[PDB]
Amino acid sequence: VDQRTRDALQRSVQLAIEITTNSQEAAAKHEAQRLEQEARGRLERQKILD
Amino acid sequence: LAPRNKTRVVSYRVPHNAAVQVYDYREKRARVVFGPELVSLGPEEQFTVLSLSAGRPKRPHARRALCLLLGPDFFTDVITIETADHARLQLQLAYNWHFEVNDRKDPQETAKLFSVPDFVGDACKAIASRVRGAVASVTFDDFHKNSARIIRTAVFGFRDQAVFPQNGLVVSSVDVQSVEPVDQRTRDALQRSVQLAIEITTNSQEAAAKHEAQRLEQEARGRLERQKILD
Amino acid sequence: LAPRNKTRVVSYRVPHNAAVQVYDYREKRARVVFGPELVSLGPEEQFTVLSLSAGRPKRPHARRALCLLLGPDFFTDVITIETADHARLQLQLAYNWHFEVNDRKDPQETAKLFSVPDFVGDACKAIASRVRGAVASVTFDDFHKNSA
Ligand SMILES: Nc1ncnc2c1ncn2[C@@H]1O[C@H](COP(=O)(O)OP(=O)(O)OC[C@H]2O[C@@H](O)[C@H](O)[C@@H]2O)[C@@H](O)[C@H]1O
Ligand SMILES: Nc1ncnc2c1ncn2[C@@H]1O[C@H](COP(=O)(O)OP(=O)(O)OC[C@H]2O[C@@H](O)[C@H](O)[C@@H]2O)[C@@H](O)[C@H]1O
Repeated sequence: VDQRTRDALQRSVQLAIEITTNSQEAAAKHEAQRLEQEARGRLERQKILD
Repeated sequence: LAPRNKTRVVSYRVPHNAAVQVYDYREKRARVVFGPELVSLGPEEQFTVLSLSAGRPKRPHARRALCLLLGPDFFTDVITIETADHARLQLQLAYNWHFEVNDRKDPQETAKLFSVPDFVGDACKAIASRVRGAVASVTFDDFHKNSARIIRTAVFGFRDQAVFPQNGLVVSSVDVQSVEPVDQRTRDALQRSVQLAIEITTNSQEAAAKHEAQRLEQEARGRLERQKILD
Repeated sequence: LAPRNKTRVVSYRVPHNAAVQVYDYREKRARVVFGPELVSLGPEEQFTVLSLSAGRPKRPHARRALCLLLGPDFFTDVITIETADHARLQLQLAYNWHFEVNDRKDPQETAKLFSVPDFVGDACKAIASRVRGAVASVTFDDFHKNSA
Protein backbone atom coordinates (compact mmCIF):
# COMPACT_ATOMS: atom_id res chain seq x y z
CA VAL A 1 0.00 0.00 0.00
CA ASP A 2 2.65 2.50 1.07
CA GLN A 3 4.83 4.24 -1.47
CA ARG A 4 7.63 4.11 1.11
CA THR A 5 7.39 0.31 1.15
CA ARG A 6 7.23 0.33 -2.65
CA ASP A 7 10.38 2.48 -2.69
CA ALA A 8 12.46 0.46 -0.21
CA LEU A 9 11.71 -2.65 -2.26
CA GLN A 10 12.85 -0.70 -5.33
CA ARG A 11 16.07 0.28 -3.56
CA SER A 12 16.43 -3.43 -3.06
CA VAL A 13 16.29 -4.07 -6.77
CA GLN A 14 19.38 -2.00 -7.30
CA LEU A 15 21.14 -3.57 -4.38
CA ALA A 16 20.28 -6.84 -6.04
CA ILE A 17 21.18 -5.85 -9.60
CA GLU A 18 24.16 -3.90 -8.20
CA ILE A 19 25.56 -6.96 -6.43
CA THR A 20 24.77 -9.01 -9.55
CA THR A 21 26.83 -6.76 -11.82
CA ASN A 22 29.48 -6.50 -9.08
CA SER A 23 29.72 -10.30 -9.00
CA GLN A 24 29.95 -10.33 -12.80
CA GLU A 25 32.69 -7.66 -12.76
CA ALA A 26 34.57 -9.47 -9.98
CA ALA A 27 34.37 -12.80 -11.81
CA ALA A 28 35.60 -11.14 -15.01
CA LYS A 29 38.44 -9.49 -13.07
CA HIS A 30 39.41 -12.79 -11.43
CA GLU A 31 39.39 -14.59 -14.79
CA ALA A 32 41.45 -11.76 -16.31
CA GLN A 33 43.92 -12.00 -13.42
CA ARG A 34 44.16 -15.78 -13.84
CA LEU A 35 44.75 -15.45 -17.59
CA GLU A 36 47.30 -12.68 -16.98
CA GLN A 37 49.10 -14.86 -14.42
CA GLU A 38 49.10 -17.84 -16.80
CA ALA A 39 50.42 -15.69 -19.66
CA ARG A 40 53.03 -14.17 -17.34
CA GLY A 41 54.15 -17.62 -16.20
CA ARG A 42 54.42 -18.79 -19.80
CA LEU A 43 56.36 -15.60 -20.62
CA GLU A 44 58.82 -16.13 -17.76
CA ARG A 45 59.27 -19.80 -18.66
CA GLN A 46 59.91 -18.81 -22.28
CA LYS A 47 62.28 -16.05 -21.13
CA ILE A 48 64.24 -18.55 -19.01
CA LEU A 49 64.37 -20.88 -22.03
CA ASP A 50 65.48 -17.99 -24.28
CA LEU B 1 -26.71 -3.37 -40.80
CA ALA B 2 -29.97 -4.71 -42.19
CA PRO B 3 -32.54 -5.79 -39.57
CA ARG B 4 -33.00 -9.53 -39.28
CA ASN B 5 -36.28 -11.32 -39.88
CA LYS B 6 -37.75 -12.42 -36.55
CA THR B 7 -39.76 -15.15 -38.27
CA ARG B 8 -36.82 -17.09 -39.74
CA VAL B 9 -35.03 -19.80 -37.78
CA VAL B 10 -31.93 -18.44 -36.04
CA SER B 11 -29.02 -20.33 -37.61
CA TYR B 12 -25.39 -19.94 -36.54
CA ARG B 13 -22.63 -21.44 -38.68
CA VAL B 14 -20.26 -23.18 -36.25
CA PRO B 15 -16.60 -23.39 -37.39
CA HIS B 16 -14.75 -26.69 -37.37
CA ASN B 17 -12.93 -26.02 -34.09
CA ALA B 18 -15.58 -23.93 -32.34
CA ALA B 19 -18.39 -25.34 -30.21
CA VAL B 20 -21.82 -23.97 -29.30
CA GLN B 21 -24.15 -25.33 -26.63
CA VAL B 22 -27.88 -24.77 -27.13
CA TYR B 23 -30.46 -25.02 -24.34
CA ASP B 24 -33.72 -26.50 -25.62
CA TYR B 25 -35.91 -25.01 -22.92
CA ARG B 26 -39.09 -26.69 -24.17
CA GLU B 27 -37.86 -30.19 -23.29
CA LYS B 28 -35.06 -29.15 -20.85
CA ARG B 29 -32.50 -30.97 -23.02
CA ALA B 30 -29.09 -29.35 -23.36
CA ARG B 31 -27.06 -30.33 -26.41
CA VAL B 32 -23.69 -29.01 -27.57
CA VAL B 33 -22.73 -29.39 -31.22
CA PHE B 34 -19.47 -28.79 -33.09
CA GLY B 35 -18.05 -29.33 -36.53
CA PRO B 36 -18.95 -27.82 -39.90
CA GLU B 37 -22.65 -27.90 -38.98
CA LEU B 38 -24.78 -24.79 -38.68
CA VAL B 39 -27.04 -25.21 -35.67
CA SER B 40 -30.69 -24.22 -36.00
CA LEU B 41 -32.58 -23.03 -32.96
CA GLY B 42 -35.95 -24.55 -32.22
CA PRO B 43 -38.95 -22.67 -30.84
CA GLU B 44 -37.10 -22.16 -27.53
CA GLU B 45 -33.48 -23.27 -28.06
CA GLN B 46 -31.10 -20.54 -26.93
CA PHE B 47 -27.36 -20.09 -27.36
CA THR B 48 -24.87 -20.19 -24.49
CA VAL B 49 -23.31 -16.72 -24.48
CA LEU B 50 -19.81 -16.74 -22.99
CA SER B 51 -18.67 -13.45 -21.47
CA LEU B 52 -15.01 -14.22 -22.11
CA SER B 53 -11.82 -12.24 -21.46
CA ALA B 54 -9.90 -10.34 -24.12
CA GLY B 55 -7.30 -7.63 -24.61
CA ARG B 56 -3.74 -7.49 -23.39
CA PRO B 57 -4.21 -6.87 -19.69
CA LYS B 58 -7.06 -9.46 -19.78
CA ARG B 59 -10.14 -7.50 -18.80
CA PRO B 60 -12.63 -9.96 -17.27
CA HIS B 61 -15.74 -9.04 -19.32
CA ALA B 62 -15.13 -8.55 -23.02
CA ARG B 63 -15.47 -10.55 -26.22
CA ARG B 64 -18.92 -11.99 -25.43
CA ALA B 65 -19.50 -14.77 -27.91
CA LEU B 66 -21.77 -17.70 -28.71
CA CYS B 67 -19.01 -20.11 -29.80
CA LEU B 68 -16.22 -21.81 -27.86
CA LEU B 69 -13.13 -22.76 -29.85
CA LEU B 70 -11.49 -26.07 -28.94
CA GLY B 71 -8.52 -25.80 -31.29
CA PRO B 72 -4.94 -25.21 -30.40
CA ASP B 73 -5.11 -21.41 -30.01
CA PHE B 74 -3.20 -19.10 -27.66
CA PHE B 75 -3.96 -15.96 -25.65
CA THR B 76 -1.20 -13.48 -24.78
CA ASP B 77 -1.52 -11.90 -21.32
CA VAL B 78 0.80 -9.40 -19.66
CA ILE B 79 1.34 -10.25 -15.99
CA THR B 80 3.24 -7.93 -13.64
CA ILE B 81 4.99 -10.08 -11.04
CA GLU B 82 7.63 -9.44 -8.38
CA THR B 83 10.88 -11.35 -8.00
CA ALA B 84 12.58 -12.32 -4.74
CA ASP B 85 14.76 -9.18 -4.90
CA HIS B 86 11.70 -6.85 -4.89
CA ALA B 87 12.26 -5.94 -8.56
CA ARG B 88 8.80 -6.12 -10.10
CA LEU B 89 8.65 -6.87 -13.81
CA GLN B 90 5.87 -7.34 -16.37
CA LEU B 91 6.08 -10.32 -18.69
CA GLN B 92 4.02 -12.08 -21.36
CA LEU B 93 3.03 -15.72 -21.82
CA ALA B 94 1.78 -17.27 -25.03
CA TYR B 95 -0.56 -19.76 -23.28
CA ASN B 96 -0.90 -22.44 -25.94
CA TRP B 97 -4.22 -24.13 -25.13
CA HIS B 98 -6.74 -26.55 -26.57
CA PHE B 99 -9.82 -28.28 -25.21
CA GLU B 100 -9.22 -32.03 -24.93
CA VAL B 101 -12.46 -33.90 -25.66
CA ASN B 102 -12.18 -37.61 -24.93
CA ASP B 103 -15.53 -38.45 -26.54
CA ARG B 104 -17.36 -36.08 -28.84
CA LYS B 105 -20.85 -37.62 -28.47
CA ASP B 106 -21.14 -37.66 -24.67
CA PRO B 107 -23.93 -35.50 -23.17
CA GLN B 108 -21.80 -34.85 -20.09
CA GLU B 109 -18.19 -34.49 -21.19
CA THR B 110 -18.97 -32.33 -24.23
CA ALA B 111 -21.14 -30.09 -22.05
CA LYS B 112 -18.37 -29.95 -19.45
CA LEU B 113 -16.47 -27.46 -21.65
CA PHE B 114 -19.10 -24.80 -20.86
CA SER B 115 -18.73 -25.21 -17.09
CA VAL B 116 -16.55 -22.19 -16.33
CA PRO B 117 -18.10 -19.11 -18.00
CA ASP B 118 -14.79 -17.28 -18.60
CA PHE B 119 -12.27 -19.95 -19.54
CA VAL B 120 -9.80 -17.34 -20.84
CA GLY B 121 -9.89 -15.39 -17.59
CA ASP B 122 -9.76 -18.52 -15.44
CA ALA B 123 -6.89 -20.01 -17.46
CA CYS B 124 -5.07 -16.68 -17.25
CA LYS B 125 -5.45 -16.24 -13.49
CA ALA B 126 -4.69 -19.90 -12.73
CA ILE B 127 -1.42 -19.57 -14.67
CA ALA B 128 -0.66 -16.08 -13.38
CA SER B 129 -0.90 -17.25 -9.77
CA ARG B 130 1.51 -20.11 -10.53
CA VAL B 131 3.98 -17.80 -12.31
CA ARG B 132 3.87 -15.22 -9.49
CA GLY B 133 4.27 -17.94 -6.87
CA ALA B 134 7.18 -19.58 -8.67
CA VAL B 135 9.15 -16.46 -9.64
CA ALA B 136 8.85 -14.64 -6.29
CA SER B 137 10.75 -17.51 -4.61
CA VAL B 138 13.83 -17.13 -6.86
CA THR B 139 16.21 -14.21 -7.28
CA PHE B 140 16.68 -11.87 -10.23
CA ASP B 141 19.91 -13.47 -11.51
CA ASP B 142 18.47 -17.01 -11.53
CA PHE B 143 15.33 -15.72 -13.24
CA HIS B 144 17.07 -13.58 -15.86
CA LYS B 145 19.50 -16.36 -16.77
CA ASN B 146 17.10 -19.32 -16.61
CA SER B 147 13.78 -17.75 -17.56
CA ALA B 148 12.20 -20.79 -19.26
CA ARG B 149 12.58 -23.83 -16.99
CA ILE B 150 11.14 -22.07 -13.92
CA ILE B 151 8.17 -20.76 -15.93
CA ARG B 152 7.31 -23.98 -17.80
CA THR B 153 8.25 -26.81 -15.43
CA ALA B 154 6.92 -24.57 -12.66
CA VAL B 155 3.68 -23.48 -14.35
CA PHE B 156 3.04 -27.16 -15.08
CA GLY B 157 5.67 -28.75 -12.87
CA PHE B 158 6.09 -32.49 -12.38
CA ARG B 159 4.27 -33.26 -17.14
CA ASP B 160 4.06 -30.90 -20.13
CA GLN B 161 0.28 -30.34 -19.94
CA ALA B 162 -1.52 -27.98 -17.55
CA VAL B 163 -4.85 -29.79 -17.44
CA PHE B 164 -7.91 -28.05 -16.01
CA PRO B 165 -10.48 -30.69 -14.96
CA GLN B 166 -13.30 -28.13 -14.58
CA ASN B 167 -13.71 -27.79 -18.36
CA GLY B 168 -11.21 -30.26 -19.82
CA LEU B 169 -8.95 -27.43 -20.99
CA VAL B 170 -5.27 -28.28 -21.28
CA VAL B 171 -2.48 -25.73 -21.64
CA SER B 172 0.66 -26.60 -23.61
CA SER B 173 4.12 -25.04 -23.28
CA VAL B 174 4.06 -21.32 -22.51
CA ASP B 175 6.30 -19.17 -24.71
CA VAL B 176 7.62 -16.00 -23.07
CA GLN B 177 8.27 -13.03 -25.35
CA SER B 178 9.31 -10.26 -22.92
CA VAL B 179 10.66 -10.26 -19.39
CA GLU B 180 11.03 -6.46 -19.49
CA PRO B 181 11.17 -4.76 -16.12
CA VAL B 182 8.58 -2.20 -15.10
CA ASP B 183 10.92 0.35 -13.52
CA GLN B 184 13.17 2.50 -15.65
CA ARG B 185 15.72 2.28 -12.83
CA THR B 186 15.79 -1.50 -13.20
CA ARG B 187 15.96 -1.08 -16.98
CA ASP B 188 18.93 1.27 -16.49
CA ALA B 189 20.93 -0.86 -14.04
CA LEU B 190 20.62 -3.77 -16.46
CA GLN B 191 21.88 -1.41 -19.18
CA ARG B 192 24.83 -0.42 -17.02
CA SER B 193 25.44 -4.13 -16.86
CA VAL B 194 25.68 -4.36 -20.62
CA GLN B 195 28.64 -2.04 -20.62
CA LEU B 196 30.24 -3.79 -17.72
CA ALA B 197 29.80 -6.92 -19.79
CA ILE B 198 30.93 -5.48 -23.12
CA GLU B 199 33.61 -3.49 -21.24
CA ILE B 200 35.09 -6.63 -19.67
CA THR B 201 34.74 -8.37 -23.05
CA THR B 202 36.82 -5.74 -24.85
CA ASN B 203 39.18 -5.60 -21.86
CA SER B 204 39.71 -9.36 -22.14
CA GLN B 205 40.28 -8.96 -25.89
CA GLU B 206 42.79 -6.14 -25.30
CA ALA B 207 44.55 -8.10 -22.55
CA ALA B 208 44.78 -11.22 -24.73
CA ALA B 209 46.16 -9.13 -27.60
CA LYS B 210 48.67 -7.51 -25.22
CA HIS B 211 49.75 -10.90 -23.85
CA GLU B 212 50.17 -12.31 -27.37
CA ALA B 213 52.13 -9.20 -28.38
CA GLN B 214 54.34 -9.58 -25.29
CA ARG B 215 54.91 -13.27 -26.07
CA LEU B 216 55.82 -12.49 -29.69
CA GLU B 217 58.08 -9.63 -28.56
CA GLN B 218 59.80 -11.95 -26.07
CA GLU B 219 60.25 -14.64 -28.73
CA ALA B 220 61.65 -12.11 -31.21
CA ARG B 221 63.91 -10.68 -28.50
CA GLY B 222 65.19 -14.14 -27.62
CA ARG B 223 65.88 -14.89 -31.28
CA LEU B 224 67.62 -11.50 -31.57
CA GLU B 225 69.85 -12.17 -28.55
CA ARG B 226 70.67 -15.69 -29.77
CA GLN B 227 71.56 -14.26 -33.19
CA LYS B 228 73.59 -11.48 -31.53
CA ILE B 229 75.54 -14.06 -29.50
CA LEU B 230 76.13 -16.03 -32.72
CA ASP B 231 77.20 -12.84 -34.54
CA LEU C 1 -13.93 -2.84 -58.46
CA ALA C 2 -16.94 -4.24 -60.30
CA PRO C 3 -19.63 -5.78 -58.07
CA ARG C 4 -19.82 -9.56 -58.22
CA ASN C 5 -22.89 -11.49 -59.31
CA LYS C 6 -24.55 -13.04 -56.28
CA THR C 7 -26.18 -15.71 -58.46
CA ARG C 8 -22.98 -17.26 -59.82
CA VAL C 9 -21.16 -20.04 -57.98
CA VAL C 10 -18.35 -18.67 -55.82
CA SER C 11 -15.17 -20.16 -57.28
CA TYR C 12 -11.69 -19.64 -55.82
CA ARG C 13 -8.64 -20.71 -57.82
CA VAL C 14 -6.37 -22.54 -55.37
CA PRO C 15 -2.62 -22.37 -56.15
CA HIS C 16 -0.52 -25.52 -56.29
CA ASN C 17 0.94 -25.09 -52.80
CA ALA C 18 -2.01 -23.39 -51.11
CA ALA C 19 -4.88 -25.21 -49.43
CA VAL C 20 -8.48 -24.20 -48.72
CA GLN C 21 -10.93 -26.00 -46.44
CA VAL C 22 -14.63 -25.65 -47.25
CA TYR C 23 -17.42 -26.38 -44.77
CA ASP C 24 -20.43 -27.93 -46.51
CA TYR C 25 -22.97 -26.90 -43.90
CA ARG C 26 -25.88 -28.65 -45.62
CA GLU C 27 -24.46 -32.14 -44.99
CA LYS C 28 -21.98 -31.18 -42.19
CA ARG C 29 -19.10 -32.57 -44.27
CA ALA C 30 -15.81 -30.69 -44.11
CA ARG C 31 -13.44 -31.18 -47.03
CA VAL C 32 -10.10 -29.51 -47.71
CA VAL C 33 -8.78 -29.42 -51.27
CA PHE C 34 -5.43 -28.40 -52.73
CA GLY C 35 -3.66 -28.46 -56.06
CA PRO C 36 -4.37 -26.65 -59.33
CA GLU C 37 -8.12 -27.08 -58.79
CA LEU C 38 -10.51 -24.18 -58.38
CA VAL C 39 -12.99 -25.08 -55.66
CA SER C 40 -16.66 -24.32 -56.25
CA LEU C 41 -18.91 -23.60 -53.30
CA GLY C 42 -22.20 -25.42 -53.06
CA PRO C 43 -25.45 -23.92 -51.80
CA GLU C 44 -23.96 -23.66 -48.28
CA GLU C 45 -20.23 -24.45 -48.57
CA GLN C 46 -18.18 -21.69 -46.93
CA PHE C 47 -14.46 -20.95 -46.94
CA THR C 48 -12.24 -21.18 -43.87
CA VAL C 49 -10.97 -17.64 -43.35
CA LEU C 50 -7.63 -17.58 -41.53
CA SER C 51 -6.90 -14.40 -39.58
CA LEU C 52 -3.15 -14.84 -39.93
CA SER C 53 -0.20 -12.74 -38.77
CA ALA C 54 1.80 -10.42 -41.01
CA GLY C 55 4.21 -7.51 -40.97
CA ARG C 56 7.62 -7.25 -39.40
CA PRO C 57 6.78 -7.07 -35.71
CA LYS C 58 4.16 -9.83 -36.36
CA ARG C 59 0.85 -8.21 -35.49
CA PRO C 60 -1.56 -10.99 -34.46
CA HIS C 61 -4.54 -10.07 -36.70
CA ALA C 62 -3.63 -9.13 -40.25
CA ARG C 63 -3.52 -10.78 -43.67
CA ARG C 64 -6.90 -12.54 -43.37
CA ALA C 65 -7.03 -15.06 -46.17
CA LEU C 66 -8.98 -18.04 -47.48
CA CYS C 67 -5.95 -20.11 -48.54
CA LEU C 68 -3.22 -21.82 -46.53
CA LEU C 69 0.10 -22.33 -48.29
CA LEU C 70 1.90 -25.60 -47.56
CA GLY C 71 5.04 -24.87 -49.57
CA PRO C 72 8.48 -24.14 -48.27
CA ASP C 73 7.96 -20.42 -47.52
CA PHE C 74 9.47 -18.26 -44.77
CA PHE C 75 8.29 -15.41 -42.52
CA THR C 76 10.74 -12.87 -41.13
CA ASP C 77 9.99 -11.70 -37.58
CA VAL C 78 11.95 -9.24 -35.45
CA ILE C 79 12.22 -10.45 -31.85
CA THR C 80 13.71 -8.28 -29.10
CA ILE C 81 15.38 -10.58 -26.58
CA GLU C 82 17.71 -10.05 -23.62
CA THR C 83 21.05 -11.76 -23.12
CA ALA C 84 22.52 -12.96 -19.82
CA ASP C 85 24.46 -9.68 -19.44
CA HIS C 86 21.23 -7.58 -19.49
CA ALA C 87 22.05 -6.24 -22.98
CA ARG C 88 18.76 -6.49 -24.87
CA LEU C 89 19.01 -6.84 -28.63
CA GLN C 90 16.52 -7.21 -31.49
CA LEU C 91 17.17 -9.90 -34.06
CA GLN C 92 15.51 -11.49 -37.09
CA LEU C 93 14.86 -15.11 -38.02
CA ALA C 94 14.03 -16.38 -41.49
CA TYR C 95 11.75 -19.22 -40.23
CA ASN C 96 11.86 -21.60 -43.18
CA TRP C 97 8.63 -23.59 -42.87
CA HIS C 98 6.45 -26.01 -44.80
CA PHE C 99 3.41 -28.09 -43.93
CA GLU C 100 4.27 -31.80 -43.98
CA VAL C 101 1.27 -33.79 -45.21
CA ASN C 102 1.77 -37.54 -44.85
CA ASP C 103 -1.34 -38.42 -46.86
CA ARG C 104 -3.14 -35.94 -49.07
CA LYS C 105 -6.51 -37.76 -49.21
CA ASP C 106 -7.14 -38.23 -45.48
CA PRO C 107 -10.22 -36.45 -44.05
CA GLN C 108 -8.44 -35.99 -40.72
CA GLU C 109 -4.78 -35.27 -41.42
CA THR C 110 -5.45 -32.84 -44.28
CA ALA C 111 -7.98 -31.01 -42.11
CA LYS C 112 -5.47 -30.97 -39.25
CA LEU C 113 -3.59 -28.13 -40.98
CA PHE C 114 -6.48 -25.75 -40.18
CA SER C 115 -6.42 -26.56 -36.45
CA VAL C 116 -4.56 -23.49 -35.18
CA PRO C 117 -6.19 -20.36 -36.66
CA ASP C 118 -3.01 -18.25 -36.75
CA PHE C 119 -0.20 -20.62 -37.71
CA VAL C 120 2.16 -17.72 -38.48
CA GLY C 121 1.62 -16.15 -35.07
CA ASP C 122 1.81 -19.48 -33.26
CA ALA C 123 4.95 -20.53 -35.12
CA CYS C 124 6.48 -17.13 -34.40
CA LYS C 125 5.73 -17.13 -30.66
CA ALA C 126 6.70 -20.80 -30.21
CA ILE C 127 10.10 -20.03 -31.78
CA ALA C 128 10.45 -16.65 -30.07
CA SER C 129 9.99 -18.23 -26.63
CA ARG C 130 12.68 -20.81 -27.45
CA VAL C 131 15.11 -18.16 -28.72
CA ARG C 132 14.53 -15.92 -25.69
CA GLY C 133 14.91 -18.88 -23.33
CA ALA C 134 18.10 -20.10 -25.00
CA VAL C 135 19.89 -16.77 -25.44
CA ALA C 136 19.14 -15.35 -21.96
CA SER C 137 21.11 -18.25 -20.41
CA VAL C 138 24.34 -17.41 -22.29
CA THR C 139 26.51 -14.31 -22.18
CA PHE C 140 27.06 -11.63 -24.81
CA ASP C 141 30.50 -12.86 -25.93
CA ASP C 142 29.36 -16.46 -26.45
CA PHE C 143 26.29 -15.21 -28.32
CA HIS C 144 28.09 -12.68 -30.52
CA LYS C 145 30.81 -15.16 -31.46
CA ASN C 146 28.64 -18.29 -31.85
CA SER C 147 25.30 -16.86 -32.96
CA ALA C 148 24.13 -19.79 -35.10
N1 LIG D 1 -15.53 -16.13 -29.55
C1 LIG D 1 -14.61 -16.94 -28.98
N2 LIG D 1 -14.91 -18.19 -28.59
C2 LIG D 1 -13.99 -18.98 -28.01
N3 LIG D 1 -12.72 -18.66 -27.80
C3 LIG D 1 -12.29 -17.44 -28.15
C4 LIG D 1 -13.22 -16.50 -28.78
N4 LIG D 1 -12.53 -15.38 -29.02
C5 LIG D 1 -11.27 -15.59 -28.59
N5 LIG D 1 -11.14 -16.82 -28.08
C6 LIG D 1 -9.89 -17.35 -27.53
O1 LIG D 1 -9.42 -16.45 -26.53
C7 LIG D 1 -8.18 -15.89 -26.91
C8 LIG D 1 -8.21 -14.42 -26.56
O2 LIG D 1 -7.21 -13.81 -27.37
P1 LIG D 1 -6.97 -12.24 -27.32
O3 LIG D 1 -6.39 -11.83 -26.00
O4 LIG D 1 -8.21 -11.58 -27.82
O5 LIG D 1 -5.85 -12.06 -28.44
P2 LIG D 1 -4.31 -12.24 -28.07
O6 LIG D 1 -4.26 -12.98 -26.78
O7 LIG D 1 -3.63 -10.91 -28.23
O8 LIG D 1 -3.77 -13.21 -29.23
C9 LIG D 1 -4.45 -14.41 -29.53
C10 LIG D 1 -4.03 -14.87 -30.92
O9 LIG D 1 -4.25 -16.27 -31.03
C11 LIG D 1 -4.93 -16.60 -32.23
O10 LIG D 1 -5.93 -17.59 -31.93
C12 LIG D 1 -5.58 -15.32 -32.71
O11 LIG D 1 -5.45 -15.23 -34.14
C13 LIG D 1 -4.86 -14.20 -31.98
O12 LIG D 1 -3.97 -13.48 -32.84
C14 LIG D 1 -8.07 -16.09 -28.40
O13 LIG D 1 -6.72 -16.30 -28.80
C15 LIG D 1 -8.93 -17.29 -28.69
O14 LIG D 1 -8.18 -18.50 -28.70
N1 LIG E 1 -2.84 -15.96 -47.55
C1 LIG E 1 -1.91 -16.76 -46.97
N2 LIG E 1 -2.14 -18.06 -46.74
C2 LIG E 1 -1.23 -18.85 -46.16
N3 LIG E 1 0.00 -18.46 -45.79
C3 LIG E 1 0.35 -17.19 -45.98
C4 LIG E 1 -0.59 -16.25 -46.58
N4 LIG E 1 0.04 -15.07 -46.64
C5 LIG E 1 1.26 -15.23 -46.11
N5 LIG E 1 1.44 -16.50 -45.72
C6 LIG E 1 2.68 -17.00 -45.12
O1 LIG E 1 2.98 -16.19 -43.99
C7 LIG E 1 4.20 -15.50 -44.18
C8 LIG E 1 4.03 -14.08 -43.69
O2 LIG E 1 5.04 -13.32 -44.33
P1 LIG E 1 5.16 -11.76 -44.09
O3 LIG E 1 5.58 -11.45 -42.69
O4 LIG E 1 3.91 -11.13 -44.64
O5 LIG E 1 6.35 -11.37 -45.07
P2 LIG E 1 7.86 -11.49 -44.58
O6 LIG E 1 7.86 -12.36 -43.36
O7 LIG E 1 8.44 -10.10 -44.52
O8 LIG E 1 8.58 -12.29 -45.77
C9 LIG E 1 8.02 -13.49 -46.25
C10 LIG E 1 8.60 -13.77 -47.63
O9 LIG E 1 8.51 -15.15 -47.91
C11 LIG E 1 7.96 -15.40 -49.20
O10 LIG E 1 7.03 -16.48 -49.11
C12 LIG E 1 7.26 -14.12 -49.61
O11 LIG E 1 7.52 -13.86 -51.00
C13 LIG E 1 7.82 -13.04 -48.70
O12 LIG E 1 8.73 -12.17 -49.39
C14 LIG E 1 4.46 -15.53 -45.67
O13 LIG E 1 5.85 -15.60 -45.95
C15 LIG E 1 3.72 -16.75 -46.16
O14 LIG E 1 4.58 -17.89 -46.22
